[PDB]
Amino acid sequence: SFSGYLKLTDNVYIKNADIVEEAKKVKPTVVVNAANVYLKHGGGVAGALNKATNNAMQVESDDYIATNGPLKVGGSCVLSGHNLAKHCLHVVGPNVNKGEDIQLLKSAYENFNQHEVLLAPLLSAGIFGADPIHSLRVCVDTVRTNVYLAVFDKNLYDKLVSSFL
Ligand SMILES: CNCc1cnn(-c2ccccc2)c1
Repeated sequence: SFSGYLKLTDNVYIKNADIVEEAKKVKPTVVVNAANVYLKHGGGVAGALNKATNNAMQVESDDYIATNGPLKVGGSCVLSGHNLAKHCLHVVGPNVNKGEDIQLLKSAYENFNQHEVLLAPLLSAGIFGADPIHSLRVCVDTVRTNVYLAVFDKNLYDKLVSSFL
């Protein structure tokens, strides 16, 4: 199972790790992708996860969008985890850089409650432009299922742990 995580709460764990490497090692039931509404996995966590699947994640995602249309900001869909996990839960956090409502971050994290255990990044962090300290706070106050957070950046990981209330 998951190893080397620091326990933050009864159900939230955190590790300084590359979520792609973490997923390839653990092969969790669910890996969360930091998706956009179009499932266009160009960069950040999404680009990295998609590149690890040899673009199979993007091919599957394009078929999903062709059939269903875009997701909502704050919404999600379950697709294959390919070589990374049994499933990938594509979750759309608000992208502050595109002027999206930060209040939708709680709705985005609520998607995690449909899965007993997940490997995930901090939603809306990184290239999505939100404050990762705020994202972790919303995560701990919203997710009730077991969430293993992978934080790529060591300096950000240290700041998140050291400032965690
Ligand atoms: C083998 N490394 C793949 C890779 C590239 N980028 N990231 C990454 C970036 C931001 C957030 C999480 C992960 C992982």
